Amino acid sequence: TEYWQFAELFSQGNIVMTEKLKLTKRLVEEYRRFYQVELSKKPSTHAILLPLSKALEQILSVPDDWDEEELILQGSGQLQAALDRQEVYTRPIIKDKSVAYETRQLQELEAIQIFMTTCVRDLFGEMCKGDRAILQEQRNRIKSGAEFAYRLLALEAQQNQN
RNA sequence: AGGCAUUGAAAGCGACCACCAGGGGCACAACAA
Repeated sequence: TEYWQFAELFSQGNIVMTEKLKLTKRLVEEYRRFYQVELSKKPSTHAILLPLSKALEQILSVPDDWDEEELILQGSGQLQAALDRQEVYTRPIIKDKSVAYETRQLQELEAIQIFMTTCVRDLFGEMCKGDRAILQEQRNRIKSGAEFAYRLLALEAQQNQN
């Protein structure tokens, strides 16, 4: 929380930074609807960021000619393919067998889709101006900021659930 | 030894898998005259 209050402090007069800090929390607060590694098991950064690392690696690797509205479908496909390679306990929407499979699938596909839509629309399209150089220089600062955002959301959940 | 007759239908793949982890700075120099 200390290092978040510093980011929230340096951003106070600048909209483009305040927007990026709000977006970086929202971006993970969206993927935390469908993927949750438990911090108690002492996980890697690779784990905490699995959907963000596969959203960015797909946006950056695909040819620069292709549209945002196709990038979202191929990236949500890869996220769906990647989630099916993890162990089941990390997937909040599938893991509750209390609800029917065809609706667990519908909630997973829309939770992945809305996240992939935020990464391609708001991260790449809006904030990074649709430029792969500007996203490639930010890649690692986004990943660090998202790791702190994931820990802040997890701390906030484990407190406010009382 | 003769005439004859050197083939013929069909099939031309089928299933699944298209990755996995972990790293994402490390050291120092911020003025000199």
